[PDB]
Amino acid sequence: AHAAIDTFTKYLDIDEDFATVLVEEGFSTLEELAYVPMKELLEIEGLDEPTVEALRERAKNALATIAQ
Ligand SMILES: [Au+]
Repeated sequence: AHAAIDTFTKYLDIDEDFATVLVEEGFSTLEELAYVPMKELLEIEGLDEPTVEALRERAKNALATIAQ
């Protein structure tokens, strides 16, 4: 458990356990969480649309913040 998990945990403001699930599901960057079609994110266990939209918003805000 390294870089990718730490990024999701810190910038998406979620628990490490779920950040770990994201990596196991094949995700590794904020760009993916923010821009990949929702239908895809909705395929991972534990996620429903409202939460996916919240995570996408956080991913977008994180990218803007990091760019600074
Ligand atoms: Au669910």
